Amino acid sequence: TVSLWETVQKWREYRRQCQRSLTEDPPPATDLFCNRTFDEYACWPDGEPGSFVNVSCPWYLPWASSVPQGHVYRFCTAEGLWLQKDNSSLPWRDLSECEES
Amino acid sequence: GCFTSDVSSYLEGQAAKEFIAWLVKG
Repeated sequence: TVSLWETVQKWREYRRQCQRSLTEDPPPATDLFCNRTFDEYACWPDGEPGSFVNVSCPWYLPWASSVPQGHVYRFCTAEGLWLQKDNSSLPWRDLSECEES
Repeated sequence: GCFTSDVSSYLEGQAAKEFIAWLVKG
């Protein structure tokens, strides 16, 4: 029932609101924080070293109303680097709580 | 899930889902 065009429009607005935050949000307490970023799926804020960072499931998802308590996660290492998957230069991410159904 | 409109609706719903899968993996 949810169309591609409606989802694309919602995603563009999510990206725009995210870009506003990336530019406007105050600087991190220290350089040891992992840097905020938009990874095409979710908008990530700066991360405290050695901690998990969570954001709600992206609101543009067609099934967003079905995962309102969900969160997507990343891990900011003690050295201030987003944990990376051994597979590549991509960050480890846990999106399981935002999957359909 | 037995009528032509069930398949058509399913097909239409897949475009949005493929878009998401593309954002996730890419």
